[PDB]
Amino acid sequence: QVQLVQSGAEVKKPGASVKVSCKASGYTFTSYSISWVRQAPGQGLEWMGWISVYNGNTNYAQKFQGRVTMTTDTSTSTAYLELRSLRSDDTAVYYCARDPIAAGYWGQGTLVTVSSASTKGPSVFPLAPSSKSTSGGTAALGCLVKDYFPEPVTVSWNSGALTSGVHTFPAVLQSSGLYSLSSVVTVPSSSLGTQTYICNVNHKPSNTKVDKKVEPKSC
Amino acid sequence: TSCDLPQTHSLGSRRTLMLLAQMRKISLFSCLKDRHDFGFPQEEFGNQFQKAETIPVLHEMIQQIFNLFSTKDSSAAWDETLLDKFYTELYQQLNDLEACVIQGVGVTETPLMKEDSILAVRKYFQRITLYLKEKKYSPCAWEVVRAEIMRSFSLSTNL
Amino acid sequence: EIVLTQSPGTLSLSPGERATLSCRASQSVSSTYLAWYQQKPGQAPRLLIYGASSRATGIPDRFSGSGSGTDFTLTISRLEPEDFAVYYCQQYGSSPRTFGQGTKVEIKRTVAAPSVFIFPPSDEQLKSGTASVVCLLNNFYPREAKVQWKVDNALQSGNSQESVTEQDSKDSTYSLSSTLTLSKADYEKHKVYACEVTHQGLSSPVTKSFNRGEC
Ligand code: NI
Ligand code: NI
Ligand code: NI
Repeated sequence: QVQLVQSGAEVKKPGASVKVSCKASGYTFTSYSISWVRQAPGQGLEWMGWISVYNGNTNYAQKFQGRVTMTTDTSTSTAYLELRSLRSDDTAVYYCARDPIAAGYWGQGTLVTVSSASTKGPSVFPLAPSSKSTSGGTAALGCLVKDYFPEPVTVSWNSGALTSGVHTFPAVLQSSGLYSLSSVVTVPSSSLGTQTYICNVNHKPSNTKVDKKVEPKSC
Repeated sequence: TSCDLPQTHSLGSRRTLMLLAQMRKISLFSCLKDRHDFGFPQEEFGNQFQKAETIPVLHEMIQQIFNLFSTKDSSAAWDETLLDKFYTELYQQLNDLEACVIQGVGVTETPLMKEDSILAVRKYFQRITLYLKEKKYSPCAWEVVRAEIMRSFSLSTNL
Repeated sequence: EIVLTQSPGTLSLSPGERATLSCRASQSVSSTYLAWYQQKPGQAPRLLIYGASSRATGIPDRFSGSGSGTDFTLTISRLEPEDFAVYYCQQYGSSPRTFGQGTKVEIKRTVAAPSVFIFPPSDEQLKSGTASVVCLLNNFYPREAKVQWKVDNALQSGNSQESVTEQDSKDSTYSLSSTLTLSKADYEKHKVYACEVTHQGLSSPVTKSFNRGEC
């Protein structure tokens, strides 16, 4: 099987650089040229440039000309992409894709997160179940995971036991620069007596693991 | 592979015909009158010069050959290992043609965008397809097609 | 530069129906240099069609493509659930390769009114000096829903964010979480907090609301 496997996620401050990489296998590296498509969160694909793995020729989108260099290493069959003087809006999943188009070969993509926010763990506040969150035999409760950087937070319920009624919402980049996210679970409401509900929010980048009980209160 | 020699890239490879050769199984004269005149449009190619107009016509021809020989049927009809070598060669030429285009060599800028010529090649393959369907993809039907593409594709080359 | 403009932005069909995606180039492209991709959440693009018609390997017969000059079309003859995804076209006969802005093909299903819940702030956050109030719309269709925050009947604005889920794999519905955030100083200078949801499948807008101290 042909496969392109790229490097891990990156988080950088503005003005820094990234050298994302993309390793080829299943074919002769030098025989096909590679290009880089980029995709900001919730937006389209954007073609950046193209490199002849064989001869080292390059074409670039004007947008990035003279700020990005693409290079390759034949010995390690790895194509690189350097991106300098990084901006907040370089936040995007970067892909390496292989020619020819008919080949259909792409990589899993590398996520670069450019921001002037600093690594930070999230506050975890309980969304308390009340009458104002009940509805005839079941009630919703949750956890607000607020003001963390960077992504991702992982969130589980009752140390992962009772969990097949959960909905965790996709994070939102606050205007401040920190991310935020809520996890709601709907449970049988009479169970708000016995069943203790704890959400477990783990944010590994800030070494953070918070456990929060969500206690009821009916208005 | 970097379009640094465009004369190379606007031709079809010799390795292509060679692989098609090896792919044969049953004889050629075994399939007596089990063959069509597929009306390939030779007009669309081999003009000594003006191999500027040609790049996209060769591009779609190869994309076509690929699509024809990439079906579940083709996979049944032909050897797994030759087909993989075949796709690699076909892939190479597309990769090479696409190289020239991405660096402003052989970029079609004419009103029709050479589409009339493309449609021609396309109709030629819709018939090849219709033939294999009509002949329930028999060994013969396939051998006729294999020999036909080989003849066809040769017009795009140095021979 | 050759700007591909895709249409519609979102196509809403139920499985079995026929999709017709459109792609339109700011100028003519040779059909040989036009492709189509299908992307699903958290995944790389996936080539459907190359050279304008030709199906990639593994791509099923129900997928077809046509077009020339400036206009091009992908057609999914009989939509399976597998297929609901974002679709992009790409040209690749010229200097910057360009993509269309994409069309979401999402499952159309019967209209479904949302279940609305509101959650007050927690003491822990209040101590910290902020008040976040979370409203929750559970399991609704269509995706279009209006959530208005009302602090003592003042229409709130610019001081909340929301996130919608992806269309659910089981019941094809959506859910939403608007969060209104205020400083403790602001929050305390007002009494009634209301989350007023309004959505196609509701006869009148549903308000959920509470009063401080009373929570
Ligand atoms: Ni910026
Ligand atoms: Ni070349
Ligand atoms: Ni006021």
